[PDB]
Amino acid sequence: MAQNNENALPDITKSITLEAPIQKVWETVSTSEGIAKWFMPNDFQLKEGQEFHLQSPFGPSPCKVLAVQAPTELSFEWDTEGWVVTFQLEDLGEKTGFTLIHSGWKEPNQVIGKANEKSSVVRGKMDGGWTGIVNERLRKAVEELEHHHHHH
Repeated sequence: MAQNNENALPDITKSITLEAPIQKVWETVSTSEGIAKWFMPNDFQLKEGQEFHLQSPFGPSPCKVLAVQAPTELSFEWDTEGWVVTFQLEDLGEKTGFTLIHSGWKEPNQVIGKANEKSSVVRGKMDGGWTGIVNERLRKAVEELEHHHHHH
């Protein structure tokens, strides 16, 4: 499959300024499924070298955090793909400067591992939709403006 690292998704960085305090991003990135909401259906918990799955019985190896640091650094690898997806946060009692990293090691020109198909396309997913999600929604989850644009 993949013994050596050929490509995977090339180190993907997405940058946005979250006009928020570190604490709301805290709620939004290295945290419970609130971060998962923009990322992908999960109950991420800021854990290190753990295994976590959307159920009490984890079953096999689900997801595992490489390293986690209170809205400063988040690194964890998601489910089936070998992506060491990392979140980089700037603490300002001021607003929060967000640098997002989606990276992973030991995959070919094929993706991280059922991430989509091509390692290139998956980085492309982040290359458009990830500013939508992180640049627009990470600022949204930490702040947004409207949630139900008409009625609820």
